[PDB]
Amino acid sequence: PQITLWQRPLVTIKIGGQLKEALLDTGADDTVLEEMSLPGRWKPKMIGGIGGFIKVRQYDQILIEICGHKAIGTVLVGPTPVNIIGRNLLTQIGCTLNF
Amino acid sequence: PQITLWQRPLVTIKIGGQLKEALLDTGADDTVLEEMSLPGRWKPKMIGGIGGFIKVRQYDQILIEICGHKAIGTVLVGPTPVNIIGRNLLTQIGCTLNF
Ligand SMILES: CC(C)(C)NC(=O)[C@@H]1CN(Cc2cccnc2)CCN1C[C@@H](O)C[C@@H](Cc1ccccc1)C(=O)N[C@H]1c2ccccc2C[C@H]1O
Repeated sequence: PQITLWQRPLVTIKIGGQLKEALLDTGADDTVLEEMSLPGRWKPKMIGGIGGFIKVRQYDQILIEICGHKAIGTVLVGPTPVNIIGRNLLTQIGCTLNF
Repeated sequence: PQITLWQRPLVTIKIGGQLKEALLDTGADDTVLEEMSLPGRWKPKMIGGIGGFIKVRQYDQILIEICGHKAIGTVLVGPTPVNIIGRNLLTQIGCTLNF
């Protein structure tokens, strides 16, 4: 499919049964999801953005179904206002920027 | 061109007779360049991302060439680590996500 950028590119993702909405973010290196409990050992990582840095929990090798496509990757969890699907997961679904 | 997300999607922009790198960001509503001098008056604007909000200077009708494609729109100048090209300008150059 082809997603245009007039509005925010939000797609439905299935994170362990739960269907949430997420933003396809090309400027985001990592994927960051809202504060929730994921199975596994986590590592505190500090990531910075526009405002400043935030403290997140880094979970390795988690699977997320981004718009009907199974993708595996590292998922950071922390105080974010919107679920962000970064480059790490995006590449798995073979997403491209065309213009 | 068809850009893949294996690396940071950086392009060369020409703004004010000068070349500089910019990250093509689909998760960004606005185009935020780093602290630089621009002609014209500005207005106060407050945008927020991960880790809070910041104060940026909004300038309007700025000519900017993103990888050979001209675009004239609003540019925000603020304390950002990387020049960010947001949806506002991505739509002028006809940029789209595909997969
Ligand atoms: C991995 C992580 C998620 C931390 N990446 C980012 O946040 C990067 C950081 N770099 C910075 C960096 C930091 C350290 C090293 N290298 C680079 C600058 C670019 N952001 C990418 C943005 O796409 C993130 C989004 C998140 C968001 C979307 C909608 C609403 C709230 C938050 C973002 O910040 N978007 C906002 C946005 C962005 C610009 C202008 C206006 C707006 C409003 C909004 O669209």
